[PDB]
Amino acid sequence: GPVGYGAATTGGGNKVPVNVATFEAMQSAIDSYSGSGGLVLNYTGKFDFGTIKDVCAQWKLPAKTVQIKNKSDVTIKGANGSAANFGIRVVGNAHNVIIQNMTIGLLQGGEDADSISLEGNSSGEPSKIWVDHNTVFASLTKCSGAGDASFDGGIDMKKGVHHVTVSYNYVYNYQKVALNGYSDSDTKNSAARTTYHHNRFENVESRVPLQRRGLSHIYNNYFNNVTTSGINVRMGGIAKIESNYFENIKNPVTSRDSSEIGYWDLINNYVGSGITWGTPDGSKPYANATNWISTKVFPESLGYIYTVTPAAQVKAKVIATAGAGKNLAE
Repeated sequence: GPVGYGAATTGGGNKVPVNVATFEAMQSAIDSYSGSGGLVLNYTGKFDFGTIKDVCAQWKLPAKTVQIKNKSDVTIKGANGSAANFGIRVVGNAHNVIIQNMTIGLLQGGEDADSISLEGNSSGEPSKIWVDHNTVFASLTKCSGAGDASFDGGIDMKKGVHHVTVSYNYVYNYQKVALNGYSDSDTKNSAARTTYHHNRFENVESRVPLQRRGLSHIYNNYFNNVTTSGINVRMGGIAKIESNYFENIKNPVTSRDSSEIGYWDLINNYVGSGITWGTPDGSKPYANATNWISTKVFPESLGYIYTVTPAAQVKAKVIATAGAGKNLAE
């Protein structure tokens, strides 16, 4: 099962899976569901990404997104070899959700092209969410006319989604990997408690993650070819950054672009070759972990048991286990 802040997550448990071949069938099954007690959706669709001939056609088309809204006790799992050209939102008073083994790529909608998005609102905030062994990709291409938004977020949460494990995911060819707190005014995000572990982040730009407020544990992740910034801790947030493998990454551990800085507790990180650093434009305060020195001690017990892969073994371990179609290997 899940390790970390989302450890209690069971999703739809042992309920007999409902096979769903399209995002419409998936949505219909969610809509018919009573909202609690358990629902397991086995997604069997096999989207052919070769059908997308132009990676800049996507942003101007409307988003295709499945919604779990105010419903609990749900597993969404991709069958092996399954592929989705739609995204998933979990919104409001929605709890105990597993999203697993999904391959999600090249989504329509641009700024609206959410891959996996977890969202608090006036009705409540999601909790006990396990985002595990998914493969999420797009393009680094900046399309003509698109603004900064040819695609959008990879694995995102905001407005005080709490108690979440984001584990063994593979996110590549992706500009904005992981949002955690949508703006400096997202005060509900002080509640966020997120464990990011054993994720593969390769050929990506930034937000790996972007953390605003709350507490995080970012351990045993492999970072390679991250071109703008990596872990960006902001607005008083504190990240415990433990036994990750970093290589070919600019600004691996930083705080920038918020009105107030965030902090890190660094230990046992493998720092490989190709680390670069840069200074942000603007007058907002910033910090670069140039010497890998902690700026705050993690202020409380993590309240869970976890086992650490030796940092030097992380690259190989994560390459071996991260993403969809891996039999959920750990």
